[PDB]
Amino acid sequence: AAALGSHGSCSSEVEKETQEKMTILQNYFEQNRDEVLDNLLAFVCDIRPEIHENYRI
Amino acid sequence: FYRLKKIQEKKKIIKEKSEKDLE
Amino acid sequence: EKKEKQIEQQKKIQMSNLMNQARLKVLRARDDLITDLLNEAKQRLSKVVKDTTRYQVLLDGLVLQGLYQLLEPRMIVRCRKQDFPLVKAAVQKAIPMYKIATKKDVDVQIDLEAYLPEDIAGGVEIYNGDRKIKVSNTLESRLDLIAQQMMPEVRGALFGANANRKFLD
Amino acid sequence: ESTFGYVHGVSGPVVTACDMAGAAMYELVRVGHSELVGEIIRLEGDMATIQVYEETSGVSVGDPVLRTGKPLSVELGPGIMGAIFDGIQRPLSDISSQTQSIYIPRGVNVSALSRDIKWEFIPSKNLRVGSHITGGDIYGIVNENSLIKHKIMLPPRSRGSVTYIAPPGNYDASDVVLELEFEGVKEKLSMVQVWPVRQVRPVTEKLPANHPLLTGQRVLDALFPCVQGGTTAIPGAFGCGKTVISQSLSKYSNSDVIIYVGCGERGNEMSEVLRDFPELTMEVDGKVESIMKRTALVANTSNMPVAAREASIYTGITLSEYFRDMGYHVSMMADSTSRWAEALREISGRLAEMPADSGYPAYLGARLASFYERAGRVKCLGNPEREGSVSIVGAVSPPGGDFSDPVTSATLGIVQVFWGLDKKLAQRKHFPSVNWLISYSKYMRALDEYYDKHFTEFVPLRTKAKEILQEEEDLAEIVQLVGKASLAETDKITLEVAKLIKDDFLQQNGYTPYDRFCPFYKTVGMLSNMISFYDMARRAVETTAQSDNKITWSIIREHMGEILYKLSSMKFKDPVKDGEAKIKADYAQLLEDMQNAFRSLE
Amino acid sequence: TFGYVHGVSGPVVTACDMAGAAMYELVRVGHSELVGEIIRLEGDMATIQVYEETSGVSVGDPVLRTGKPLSVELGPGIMGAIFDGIQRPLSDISSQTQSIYIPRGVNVSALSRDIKWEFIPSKNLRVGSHITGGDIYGIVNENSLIKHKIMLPPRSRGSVTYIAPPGNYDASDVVLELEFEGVKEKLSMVQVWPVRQVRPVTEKLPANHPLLTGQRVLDALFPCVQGGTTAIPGAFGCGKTVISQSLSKYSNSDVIIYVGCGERGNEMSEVLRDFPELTMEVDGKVESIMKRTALVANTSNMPVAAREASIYTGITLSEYFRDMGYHVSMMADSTSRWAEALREISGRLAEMPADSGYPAYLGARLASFYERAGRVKCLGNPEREGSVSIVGAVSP
Amino acid sequence: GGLTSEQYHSQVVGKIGYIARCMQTIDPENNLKKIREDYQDVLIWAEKNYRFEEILEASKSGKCPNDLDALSRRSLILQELLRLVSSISPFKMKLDLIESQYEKMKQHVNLWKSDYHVKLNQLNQLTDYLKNAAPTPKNN
Amino acid sequence: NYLSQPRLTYKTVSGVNGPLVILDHVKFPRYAEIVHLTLPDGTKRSGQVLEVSGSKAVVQVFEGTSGIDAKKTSCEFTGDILRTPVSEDMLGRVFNGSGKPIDRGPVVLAEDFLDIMGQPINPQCRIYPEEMIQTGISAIDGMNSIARGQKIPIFSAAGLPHNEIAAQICRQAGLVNFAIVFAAMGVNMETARFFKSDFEENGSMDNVCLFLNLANDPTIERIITPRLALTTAEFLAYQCEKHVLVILTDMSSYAEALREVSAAREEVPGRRGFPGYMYTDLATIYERAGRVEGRNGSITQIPILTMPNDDITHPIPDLTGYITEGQIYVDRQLHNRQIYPPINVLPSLSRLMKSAIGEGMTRKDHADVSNQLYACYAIGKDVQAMKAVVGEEALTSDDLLYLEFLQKFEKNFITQGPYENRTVYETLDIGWQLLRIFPKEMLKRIPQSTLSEFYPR
Ligand SMILES: Nc1ncnc2c1ncn2[C@@H]1O[C@H](COP(=O)(O)OP(=O)(O)O)[C@@H](O)[C@H]1O
Repeated sequence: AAALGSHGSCSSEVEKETQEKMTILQNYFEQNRDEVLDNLLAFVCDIRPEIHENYRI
Repeated sequence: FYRLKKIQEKKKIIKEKSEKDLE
Repeated sequence: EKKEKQIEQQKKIQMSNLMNQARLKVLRARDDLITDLLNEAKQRLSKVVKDTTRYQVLLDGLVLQGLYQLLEPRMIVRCRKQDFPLVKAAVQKAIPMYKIATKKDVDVQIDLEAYLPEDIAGGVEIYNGDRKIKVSNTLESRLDLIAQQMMPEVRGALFGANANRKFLD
Repeated sequence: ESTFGYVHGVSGPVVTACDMAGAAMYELVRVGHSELVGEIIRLEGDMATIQVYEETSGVSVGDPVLRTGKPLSVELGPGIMGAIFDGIQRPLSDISSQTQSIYIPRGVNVSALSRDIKWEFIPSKNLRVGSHITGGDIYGIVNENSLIKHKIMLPPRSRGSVTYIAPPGNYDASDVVLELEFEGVKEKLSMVQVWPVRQVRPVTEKLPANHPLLTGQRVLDALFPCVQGGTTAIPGAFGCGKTVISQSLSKYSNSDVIIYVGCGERGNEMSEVLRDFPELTMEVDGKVESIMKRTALVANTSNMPVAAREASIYTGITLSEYFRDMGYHVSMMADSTSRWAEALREISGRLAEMPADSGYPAYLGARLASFYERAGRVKCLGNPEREGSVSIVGAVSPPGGDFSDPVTSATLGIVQVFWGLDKKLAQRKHFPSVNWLISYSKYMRALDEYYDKHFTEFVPLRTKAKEILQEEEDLAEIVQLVGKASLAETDKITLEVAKLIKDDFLQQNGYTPYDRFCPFYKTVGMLSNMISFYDMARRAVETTAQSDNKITWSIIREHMGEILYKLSSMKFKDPVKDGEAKIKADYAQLLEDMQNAFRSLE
Repeated sequence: TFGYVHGVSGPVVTACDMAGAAMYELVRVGHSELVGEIIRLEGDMATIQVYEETSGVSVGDPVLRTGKPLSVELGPGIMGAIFDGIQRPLSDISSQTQSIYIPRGVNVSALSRDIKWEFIPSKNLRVGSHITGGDIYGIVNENSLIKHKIMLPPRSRGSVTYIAPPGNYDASDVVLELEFEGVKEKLSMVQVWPVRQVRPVTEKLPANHPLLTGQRVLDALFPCVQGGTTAIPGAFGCGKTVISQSLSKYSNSDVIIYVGCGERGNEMSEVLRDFPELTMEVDGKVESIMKRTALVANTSNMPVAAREASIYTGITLSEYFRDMGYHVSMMADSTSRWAEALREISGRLAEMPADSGYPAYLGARLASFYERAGRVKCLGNPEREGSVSIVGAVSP
Repeated sequence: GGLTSEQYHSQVVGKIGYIARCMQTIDPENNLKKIREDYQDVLIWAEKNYRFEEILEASKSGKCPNDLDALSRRSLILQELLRLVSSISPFKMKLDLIESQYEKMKQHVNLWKSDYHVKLNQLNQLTDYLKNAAPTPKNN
Repeated sequence: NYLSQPRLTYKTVSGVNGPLVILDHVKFPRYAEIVHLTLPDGTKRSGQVLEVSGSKAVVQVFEGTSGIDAKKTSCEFTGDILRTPVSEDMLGRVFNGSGKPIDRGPVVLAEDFLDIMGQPINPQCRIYPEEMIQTGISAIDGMNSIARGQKIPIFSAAGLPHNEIAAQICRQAGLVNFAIVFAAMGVNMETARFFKSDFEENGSMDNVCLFLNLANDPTIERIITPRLALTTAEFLAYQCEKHVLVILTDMSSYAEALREVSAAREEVPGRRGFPGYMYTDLATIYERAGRVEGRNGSITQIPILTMPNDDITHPIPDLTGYITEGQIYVDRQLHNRQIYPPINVLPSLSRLMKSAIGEGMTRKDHADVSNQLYACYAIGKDVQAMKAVVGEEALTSDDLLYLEFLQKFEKNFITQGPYENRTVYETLDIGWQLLRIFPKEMLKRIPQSTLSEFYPR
């Protein structure tokens, strides 16, 4: 019974810590999303057509 | 076995080269 | 006492499983956030394709990029019906730029019997005349190809840099 | 003609290249946009096949293959000593210093000998404009290290009339220090020469080898001696001491310089050498100095590219032939000549050649022969006379621990010394694990003329030691099926002295300071005592078994048990703490103590 | 549809117009339809190792590719059947031909059609219901001992569009239809599965419950778990029949599979004579063990590929019954005869010998076979555990 | 080893649809309220007429419940209740007993190890035999 | 920067033979690049270009060639070699032999895309492994001590408890940051569950990564499995500066995958049909160990291998024995007598031990005590072999003492509980409690100073 009570307490603690970590992840995302999204969009749009370096003639 | 297998492969390659030379 | 050791071991295993599932919930949340960033980039591309000005510049790039990968003397370009007027112009600009850079003639056709799916936001796919070899320049493929390789920069921005990483070995 | 061809195909370390019309066999090439070194192993039309000396992962068809007209070659000159090089002569120290990374980057083009360093050059004074000069002439001495006067000399292919000679001063590896003219053509020489590694550096004559290469180890120096200029193998299973011996010769020998070739060896070997050799010291002229100042390392650790093993062997012998031409008594370690033979196996396999045994190519015997025959004592090339040598020590590593192995079999037919290491001794931690039954040296007749001078007592002792050990084996084959009670008392004495010789003479701990080195005067003094016990104990039985007053091995052991313990204790005498006179006096006291004890039994 | 024979040399047949072929796909070669497996492709041509004797195959003969690698027809009609190692029904070959021989190039379907079995559809299903691989869409009451749980193939999934009412059906009547991605699958009761592919499961469980044999030394001192892997030294004097028959007459197992990996002709026929006559008590009745076993019997002169495939067929049958939630047991009467067959395949493929002449992959072929033992949570929804216990005899 | 992603999510939408078919069979009337509440999260995805593809992509998106170790436990409890109620078909058990047996099974560590499952398998062994067995003293 | 150019995809499978798919018409084949194959049924597979020639590219397929089709197969050439998406977040996770996750977590978000082959650590920058690890096992910490960053395999007969010893090293290993990378090649699920369960039960997961290739997983992944593990260990030990312990399970099954590939490619055989290059290939795995200049981190390795037919001379233990620094041996001649852990010291040796012992690391007697334990144990086996012929009547009183030494040595020095941890100092105390069986003068490997300080204590 003492082990079962400790497991229930630990379950609450790890869930609380998980929701805290998920909040921190959401914050770093929302602080940076625009720059990242714009950088991927810049690289994906900036095609730069290239022939393979080993091509000859 | 390995020597004889490589000999048989080299003979197959010679046959393939001869078949190309007959073109 | 052997049963009590099994109770303590079960408690340890259960607390270990809790910590494992907690860690995985965080990692799943990271992957979902990176997935949401890539989906928002796919949505931004699905807005860019409405501007025929920027989208013609993309197709002029994507078509010539395809030609420069295949290098064959005959090629087939595949697009949606909505793209085709832009893609025809892109091919007509690309053939000159191709013959200049490669010093050789090419025949290029658009695949009017086999358009791309309407689910595609935009871009082109290019094939040999014999169809045995292809290059994929759909906007979805371009975004996945780059966004996979840029993932270290993406993680470093959306979660901060790793304080333990001290050398680029 | 185009200076480069193109990669046609790749298979591990072997690259086929098209547009190679007019490329020489064993010409060196740069392959790929990263310019990986490789050497032309075959020619097949307007097309070549290249043994690439660096890892080909990522090489592409149509990659440029630059030709050079150079064969595989080593820069020779100041700044070799104390440096560590890869298998293709690039200094691992400058690779680290330039790259600022723990890894060796693919295709690094770092110059082998540094050009920013200025070296102190003393011209040979006798030379002047108009003087005649030929290959191997020492035209100046560079003060490279406190130990090593780097004798700069004309390249062996060069000759002519001196047109300029630099005055005493400081110069780099690109500064012209000598200029010749021959047939009206000028030739400018810096302190660095390039030699094709596959071509033997010539000599005036290959002299007979007639002086011992004294080593760290008792069994080597005494019972199976190497000679300065001798060819030696150390065939042994894993974990036997083949590198401990290779290190112990390098740490403790009368060789003027060591070239240590880590060909295919484990990585921490080079780290252990670089850890120990700057801290360990010889003495010269009353000055203590680090042995790293007389050693060069050619690393090519087991993970570094398979082809570079061949280039590493040929690099280390080319460095060794260079210091041989300076008159230095060079010693060259090769940490596994079978890990070299395995690289010949692999390239031969990629080329799909027919194998001889265990997949090894048919030319393996000639490849090993034209390596060991680079050893010798020589009258060097050129004007001032020198008597330099290369002594080669190939740590053969037979697959499965079995000396029937083709590398071992071919090596044994080529070397003159064989220190066969037995895994059963190494398991027992009996080190050095040299098996005294199978081992041999062909140099004994040439070395007897040295022992008769410097150690006139020794040749009888060497002979008696081998005989006592042989008798112990010929006795053991009986005892193993009947028990020790079958033996005569002379044969108990033979077995017991063979145990003294096994456990206290032949055995030697290369780490503990008392046995870390063992000079020949310690070695002969130890052996003289153990054989003095044998001759006296044998005489004691043979003198008295004719009578009721018979002496026995048990009588000797009970009267002389302290002498047996003292005989075994002789290894603990330490040449760092104990002077030569002290060790000699103690060993003379044991001779007298034994004589008076045996005189007390008779 | 079919290519044409281009060349022949012993068992190896080269065929052309094979452009659509696949590596290890199974082919019917010649007008006699000899079985053969594609061992190589070289463009529009394939090299087929014909299993059966190729004598009389002609250039320009048809070469019909079956769309499938070597595969077992799973379904009702397995229980009490005897097959060779490539899954041909030896009792039906005899009864349909009235010959003592196996004819070269038998076409006979491995679960006999035109037999009708009582099928009950799983009463909860409806048109529009969701279904997943390994779901039980009905039961076939073939025997009093064994009720065959008809189930969706492991790769199949979708929405049910039709289900057959309670009634009598042969193995090729359509029993279920379902749609996924706008494509319909029509399902027979027969299910075809590649013999060298492990049948997937929801979880490979730890094995924990004993396979009681009813033998004191075995059940006490050396217990084998259900789902356990075990070996017996199969040799003349040893009495290997005692464990075999004891497992048959008493074991805590629901279905038993035997594999003859190329037994001696008489020794194989001794086994095939005995098992119809063995019986066990069930619900106070006594019944023949052939109601709960299948025999994958090969003599030493069966095609090499039948001997090498013999274990893979036996384990694919055993995994199929495992996925019904039956605690299967199986024996191989000598894995050494299977390894001789594997050695001969390797010698005909001209591959390098490893130890004692055996191929390099012998260790991984054995280990990947024994790894197919275990206890499992099956696929599909009815939350059923099953197992396969493997008793592979060895002949050192 | 394990399952391909298509197989894994297919097994999830399987167990969701099956829990719903079981729920409709154990309780055609919404009488087992406390039981039905413990499946409301999965039941919505089958009480709504979703296409198999829609529920599958919802499982990939994590909107459907999608841990198979959770769904197997949750489904096993319901099926062992349904096997109980079906194996006693001639006598409809009381609703409080049904929700009590459900709670006891929900509290147990592993039902296949439980004596509950042993007793229930013996009930099925008798019942399934008696559905087929001919007239004789033993069978009467 | 990123490879911006779009990947070509080829249907031009001009042949299939064994595990090889031979593409043709390929534009500038890159040697050892990775290709993603799509089979006719849409099944994804992966493969490495093992040879190139003009337009041809010989792709070895990891998942095998069964079902590859010369018309409907599509081969996407990625334009680059095989890379691992490494990160710190690989600790606490489980992956299959190809680096895909199997813990039902997401794919790894890469902090870097390290080349799976790594690079040769420059021998000038390789720090010599001087620091000791206590494994907690007396048969190791006494006579076979392991240095921080020292590669040293467990060699075992088949069926021996070598997995339980390697688990005990993971359980008890500590110095006299830390992490583990576990790899397994061709492990049965009954053993894979044991390692995964032991790490989860000991709560170690937050500092261990597992790569599992199970016995039924495609055999070619065994070749990349220990390389994925080591690539992750190089990230953790050099980019993050952890002390990493790498456990590689059944390098025998790795070497069997080499033998399979060579037999299928018809590469030149060495002994027992293994590739002639097997020493180089094993060196590409085993040399990725040890400390490096300016990094606090280190990669220790404990490879594990079942010696085939107990043959110490077999190519697997032989080539492993020529690369790795020292070998720990476990023996049926101990295990049948219930002596756990079954570590036979006599064939064992730790090459880096000579440096990892004495003052500052361990007691000053340790180097001498170890060598005398070897002498007494060995002479014990030698007089035992004599006794089996001539009987105990022919043995001397000292020979009976070497037999009593052997009995007391195996009972006290080797035998140790699976959760019993012994310090090196406690092990040396037990060492002297055995060496004290002989009179002082018999101890011919030990210096008189060491005897005078420690023999009477
Ligand atoms: N002369 C010696 N004195 C002491 N220990 C030795 C001696 N020779 C070998 N050893 C021991 O044997 C080990 C294996 O020898 P080593 O030469 O390193 O192996 P290999 O023969 O594989 O190169 C060494 O690490 C050392 O512990």
